[PDB]
Amino acid sequence: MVPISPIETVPVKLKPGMDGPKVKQWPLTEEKIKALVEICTEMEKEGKISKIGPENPYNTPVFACKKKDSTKWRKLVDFRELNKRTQDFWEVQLGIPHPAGLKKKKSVTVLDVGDAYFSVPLDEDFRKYTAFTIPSINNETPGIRYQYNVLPQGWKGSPAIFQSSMTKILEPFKKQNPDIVIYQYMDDLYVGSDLEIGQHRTKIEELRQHLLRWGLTTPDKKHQKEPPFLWMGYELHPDKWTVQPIVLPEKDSWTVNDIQKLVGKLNWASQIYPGIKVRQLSKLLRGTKALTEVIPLTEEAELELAENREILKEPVHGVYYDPSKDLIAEIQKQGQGQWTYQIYQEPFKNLKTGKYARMRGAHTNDVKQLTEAVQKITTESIVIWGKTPKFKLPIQKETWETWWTEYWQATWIPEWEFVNTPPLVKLWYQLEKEPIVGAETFYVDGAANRETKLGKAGYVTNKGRQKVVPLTNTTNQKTELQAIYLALQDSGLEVNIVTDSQYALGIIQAQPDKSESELVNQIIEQLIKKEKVYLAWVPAHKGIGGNEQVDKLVS
Amino acid sequence: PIETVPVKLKPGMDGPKVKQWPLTEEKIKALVEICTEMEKEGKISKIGPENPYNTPVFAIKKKDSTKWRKLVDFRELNKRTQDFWEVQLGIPHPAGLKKKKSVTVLDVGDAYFSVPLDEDFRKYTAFTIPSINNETPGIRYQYNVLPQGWKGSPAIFQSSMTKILEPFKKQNPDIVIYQYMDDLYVGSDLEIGQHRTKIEELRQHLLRWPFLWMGYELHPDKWTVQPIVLPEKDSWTVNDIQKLVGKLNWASQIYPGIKVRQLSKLLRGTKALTEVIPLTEEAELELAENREILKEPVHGVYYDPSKDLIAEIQKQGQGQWTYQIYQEPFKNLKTGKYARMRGAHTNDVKQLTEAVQKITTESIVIWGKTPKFKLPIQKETWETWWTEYWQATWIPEWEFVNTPPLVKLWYQ
DNA sequence: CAGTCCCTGTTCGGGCGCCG
DNA sequence: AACGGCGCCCGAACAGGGACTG
Ligand SMILES: Cc1cn([C@H]2C=C[C@@H](COP(=O)(O)OP(=O)(O)OP(=O)(O)O)O2)c(=O)[nH]c1=O
Ligand SMILES: [Mg+2]
Ligand SMILES: [Mg+2]
Repeated sequence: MVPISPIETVPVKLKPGMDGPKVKQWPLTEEKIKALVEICTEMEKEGKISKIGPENPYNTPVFACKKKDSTKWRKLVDFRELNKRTQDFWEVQLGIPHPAGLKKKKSVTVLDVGDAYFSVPLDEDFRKYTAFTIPSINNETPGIRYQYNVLPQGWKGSPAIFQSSMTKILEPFKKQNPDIVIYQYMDDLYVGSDLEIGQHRTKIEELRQHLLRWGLTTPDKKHQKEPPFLWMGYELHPDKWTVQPIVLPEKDSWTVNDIQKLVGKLNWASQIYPGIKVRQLSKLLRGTKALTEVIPLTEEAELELAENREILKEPVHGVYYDPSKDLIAEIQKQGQGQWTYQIYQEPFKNLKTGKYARMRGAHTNDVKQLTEAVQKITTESIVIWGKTPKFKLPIQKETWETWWTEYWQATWIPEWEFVNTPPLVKLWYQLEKEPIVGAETFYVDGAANRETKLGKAGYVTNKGRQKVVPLTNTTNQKTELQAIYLALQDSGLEVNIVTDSQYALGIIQAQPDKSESELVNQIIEQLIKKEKVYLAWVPAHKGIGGNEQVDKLVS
Repeated sequence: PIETVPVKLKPGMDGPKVKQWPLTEEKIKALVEICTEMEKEGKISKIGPENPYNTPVFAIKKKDSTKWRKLVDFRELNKRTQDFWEVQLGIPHPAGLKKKKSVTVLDVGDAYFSVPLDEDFRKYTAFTIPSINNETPGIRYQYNVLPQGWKGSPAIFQSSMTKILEPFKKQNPDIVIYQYMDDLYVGSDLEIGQHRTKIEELRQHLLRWPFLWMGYELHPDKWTVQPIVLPEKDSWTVNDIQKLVGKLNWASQIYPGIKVRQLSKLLRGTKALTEVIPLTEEAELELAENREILKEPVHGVYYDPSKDLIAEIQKQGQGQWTYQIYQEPFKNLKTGKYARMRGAHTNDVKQLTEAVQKITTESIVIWGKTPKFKLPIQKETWETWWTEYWQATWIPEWEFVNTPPLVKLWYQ
């Protein structure tokens, strides 16, 4: 006979055709034994845990770990086998709140529900599926087995049930206090208002007593009444916010798992520290698949790591969101496919920063990557503030106009303005739209044998110029690119090039300025040196123009 | 007082589990206000995290409308109940709707809120309202009545709809009425004054039983086709003929009688691209014959009601967008071109969005199906902006392609 | 006409950061 | 040695289209 808590229960079922967990316990140290027998006895008197007998043919091992910055221990249940047989839940936590999205509030209070999961009940018909034994001695007393009447920590349904139960309890209080903002993330509650400090504490105590009606306690241990508030890993001040101190390891010998932690903290630091790069550091995590393998730092990875540490020396901070002012996002090119950006409302008062350095596609250009950076910033801004910022981009309006009007794919950038901060983003060459009068016409082609991997590439021109180059360990696609490279090498500043390669033409028409292929990069270098290039395509094996003639040479 | 029509998913398929995407501030504030009223009216109810199903939701404004409309992306739930709105209770498509002079589209989705939904099926209509900056967890609901945007709603309401439209159809035997999703397509050959008058009579016929006041007008008799055309120049260069033979060779996949023998003979040798080549007597004959074949209709091209419709779109530049609707490759049921749409010369995504909506509207009128689109755009570009410009209450399927223009086939 | 290859794209799962 | 959320950068597995070979 246990009392039913005021919180409405959540009906939890299991996957059909499956039963409950039947896993043997794990032999643990005697230190954990004297730290769980006292918990199951206290929770038994408080109605949070009931004792069972032989009528419960289930069992689940448990373990305990020390809480961070607290004398109290934390109890966890290894429900990994129960999660495989429990119904799937749709998570109501859609993201992580960011302090740059917080508005200016006169008074701020951060609460913390004590015994979060241990205050929300479990489904009545589901408590039987949570069986676990607790031996008081490591090899003497068999230990009476208990069960759970609340949410266990470690179960895959505990977070979603708590987050949904907490919302239903706060819904009536928020309806009575519309002007009070309550950021609800797990058990921690961020409460802010524009009321006076005296009147603010009055509503805080009203909320503390409101939650107490459902058995939710807000102890004075984690009650924050004055800045700086530690919320979501940040330091919240009345007019600014900053990330909690980030410590980077400094080892003499670096391994794989050390760089993974190093790059991770730099990603977390790049949200407010402008100009952080992890290109050369992450480049060391390629190929090697041994987390305990020493990797020497390259000169590029060492200079990148040195510049990041100096950025973290000077203390930086972000500001809060003012809906009355516009959102501004400015991007800078950092080179090697690296982009950094700042989002702000007042000049030099950054709400947050960030970086985009994803390299998608074997061939691309700075305009494509700038477009991808804008899209990432847009979605990020819609998550945090619910609107798109006005962009300040290092690309001329004329350059952008030339690109998107002539590109075959739909592409667009929201309302933006040009900012003249080098390096400017530009197109490094422009393919002509019509054939060039007076320019030598090169008919290029390439063929390769599938078996021997041998091939040829060359050209014939209207002036009689001709070349055939034998190639070893190549492909049909490479010889077509090689043929175009030959025509660019052996032509004047203006040249018309005729190819039948849909592959090669498709790459070059997209005006790439960088490539994972050394051959394409050489072609790009030649295209930049030219003054006029016209690429034309004809179908292969049709007796068209000189394409038929060069086809005989390379095949 | 209405027995809930039992609805079952297709055998071997679970409910939809699609993540909600971020919403702008004005859309969240619109959906919160709409869902609060619907919950007060009992149309929807809040649910918990024990419902593992979810469907995206956002809000739109129709053309020239300042009122928000709740739009649910039921595309996943629809194709998981396909044997219902197509096999059990299907709606016949009238072939005469596309022949009418004027066709008005009426939003009748609000009538579906009067019929209850099967209790065992309400769990599949779950959606989640997000919050700005994740201030609060997601606010989950499920539908208690027939939801807008679900293909099962017009199927179940069809029995009720027929009784309502029965007196009007007897009054006007020449008017063709077709129902698709939340819309009602009303076509007639009457004059513009007579047509709009009869549309208002149908509106009053529905009132005696929030977007019924709107009426998007169509004119399928004015819809045009964009055939393949060949350039007509006074002089031809090597480059011109090389492009012509490449275009005709690709066109041979559609018209088998197209020849390029006499035209390829003009390119014998290794000539400069800008060299002017006069057309021989046989080349003029072969080019003139190919122009007539492009006017002839393609053999063995007809609509198969059991096959899906496919729509490809090409960005031609300067506000020009071409498209082809087909079920089998090179068997185009329709080819057209759009020009100077909204967003022309400034926004590719708004134009592409408009083109997709226009093509879908045509496909609903002609065949009663929405095609699956092959969009010439990057996935991330489309998924960032398309909801900003969507003005329809349905959503077609789409995929993303990248085909460089080796030869301008549909627009020289 | 199939069956491959070459090439390039997306998807996903795990590594890390961080929150509770 | 547990659960859920989000972000990044990584690689293996998979899909799809031109193009060549039997
Ligand atoms: C940090 C953490 C948390 N949780 C779950 C459990 C309760 C909520 C909040 O955890 P908590 O605030 O740190 O501890 P809590 O149970 O609330 O008890 P108190 O320390 O607040 O008194 O999230 C978890 O399952 N694993 C974890 O590692
Ligand atoms: Mg707590
Ligand atoms: Mg070739």
